[PDB]
Formats: sequence, structure tokens, C-alpha cells
Amino acid sequence: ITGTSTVGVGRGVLGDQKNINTTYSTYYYLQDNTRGNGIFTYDAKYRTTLPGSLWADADNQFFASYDAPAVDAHYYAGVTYDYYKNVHNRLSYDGNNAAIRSSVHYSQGYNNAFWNGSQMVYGDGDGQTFIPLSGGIDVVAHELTHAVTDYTAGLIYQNESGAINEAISDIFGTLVEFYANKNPDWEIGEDVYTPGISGDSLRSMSDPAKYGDPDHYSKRYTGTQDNGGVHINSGIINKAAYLISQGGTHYGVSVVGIGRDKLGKIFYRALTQYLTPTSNFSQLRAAAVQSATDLYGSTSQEVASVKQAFDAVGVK
Ligand SMILES: N[C@@H](CCCC[NH3+])C(=O)O
Ligand SMILES: [Ca+2]
Ligand SMILES: [Ca+2]
Ligand SMILES: [Ca+2]
Ligand SMILES: [Ca+2]
Ligand SMILES: [Zn+2]
Repeated sequence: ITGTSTVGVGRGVLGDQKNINTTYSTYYYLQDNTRGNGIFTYDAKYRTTLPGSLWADADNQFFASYDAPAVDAHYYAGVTYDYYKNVHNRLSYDGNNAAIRSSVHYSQGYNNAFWNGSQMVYGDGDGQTFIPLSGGIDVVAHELTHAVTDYTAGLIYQNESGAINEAISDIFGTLVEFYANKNPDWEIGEDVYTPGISGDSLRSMSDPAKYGDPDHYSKRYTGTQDNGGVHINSGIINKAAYLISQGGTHYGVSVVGIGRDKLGKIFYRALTQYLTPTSNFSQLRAAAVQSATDLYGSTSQEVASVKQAFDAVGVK
């Protein structure tokens, strides 16, 4: 909508207060004009029609329980925008400041979130498996990262290319969580998963096997569930990324860590310069090796660490 830029205040899913960028024209709308062509947050009103209505509020205060998922979808889309812009010099998901659109209150009891090709979509959860999923910065950034992958490598959402697509979203979702730096970790979705259970998460990058996901290529899933295991086999790449950043010894193979910033630079360059829609895990290794070579030199520690990490997870 056309209007004047304003700053509202609200509470997110976990009860934390934050300022949000709004637009005033009769109502205050969840429209942030300060980032590219805008960040726009919508109310799906417990239905499945998308996007629903641009979120309108009478007073620019967003403290109602119903408001919380909207607050966080909006705010964490902004943080994600800022990460890509400030860290990778990327302007929105398409690199040309495309508008970022999110809908909250999708369906009833919906225990998921997704990128639908055009926008982000968040369920409220059923209150047992999940609380509203926009409460997780890693979740928000994971979903927005699918848009980045759509516009870049375009990894096909099936089998190995699909597992890479998922891993890229877990890697950058995690790096955005570290960027914001509020109790960051190498786990996915802990802030919105199972409110009744402390200390769990949907997936772990540091130990994928804690939630039954493979941590070595020899344990890969080759069945048909989950588009050929895209959320399962992602653990193999997630583990490699974790090892590249943090180091460790895994099935007897030692990896010298090079840290998160370098992990992000290597994988951002791989994603945007070398991966293609059909890339498999072996091709990801080559892309990461070439990217690290470009950035740091062929005999560098960074290249050595990329190679050791993929060796450690069985990807040649
Ligand atoms: N995002 C994952 C996990 C959701 C958990 C199941 N409700 C998937 O779509 O497979
Ligand atoms: Ca209000
Ligand atoms: Ca965390
Ligand atoms: Ca996390
Ligand atoms: Ca939990
Ligand atoms: Zn995903």
C-alpha cells in the first residue's frame, strides 16, 4: 500500500518485545519500506488461500496473542534480508530487491512452514509438536533461503540435489541465527518445537543422528519417502558444513575448523557460482572446493578443511 513509514512495537511468539517497520494509511500495515521493495506480512486467517490480507492494525501496537506470529515473521524476514545484504552483498532473494511476502495463521493446527515458490507461509502448530513456526529465526531464514536457492542454483527438490537444497537452507538458517546472535546453535527449530520438551529440535547439524538422520554417505536413504529423503540426507551435508566451521573428528577423520564466516562465504559462492539444478553430493564437494580455491587459494587451510569435511562424511 501507499503510505508513510512508521515504527510499531509488538511481542513475538516467545514473548519478547521488538520494534517493527510498518506503513500507515488509515491502518498500520505490516509493510516495511526500509528493505528493498518491501517486506510484507499477511494474515491467512486460518485458511489456505494465499497470501490472504495484508496485515492491518488500528494502533501500531502488536501485543495480542494473535499478533505474535505476524510480528516474528515480519521481523525475522528483516533480519534475514539484513544478513544477505550485509554479509553477502545480496539484495533480497533475487538479488534485485524483490518484495518479501509472508503469510501467518495458515490453516488450523498446521505443523509446518514453507516457501511456496512465491512467498513464505507459516502454520501456528498444534501447540504440541509446534508453536507458531515464525517464532524460530532459523526456520524463517531456512524458508527464505529456499527462495535464494530458487533464483541461484535451482537445485531440484528430490534425491541428492534436494538434500543439498535442504542443507543449504539449514546452513544459512543457522548462519542467520548466529548473525542475530540470540542463543544461537547448530540445531534446527528448537525455539518452536515441542513446547513441552526442553532441549530437543527438529534436526541437528552437529549430530544429525541424534534425530535419526544420516551423518555419513554410507547411511544415505535411497527410498521414496520425503522426495527421496531430502530432509533426511541433508544430515550428511549439514554434518560436513558443521565440520568445516567447527572442526572435529568424525568416524576417525579429523577436520580443522575454519569458522562460520568462511563456511558462509564458501557455501554462498558455491550456491551462486557453481551448483546447478542437478548437482549431486560429489558435485557439491567440487563446487565447495572451487569456491574455497577462488577465495583462499588452492593449497590453503580452507581448501584442505573442505576436503577433510567431505572425506569425513564419505562424499568423494
Ligand atoms: N519441515 C520438515 C519437518 C516438519 C515436521 C513435521 N510436522 C518437513 O516438511 O518434512
Ligand atoms: Ca494493535
Ligand atoms: Ca538457538
Ligand atoms: Ca537453531
Ligand atoms: Ca522442545
Ligand atoms: Zn526446507
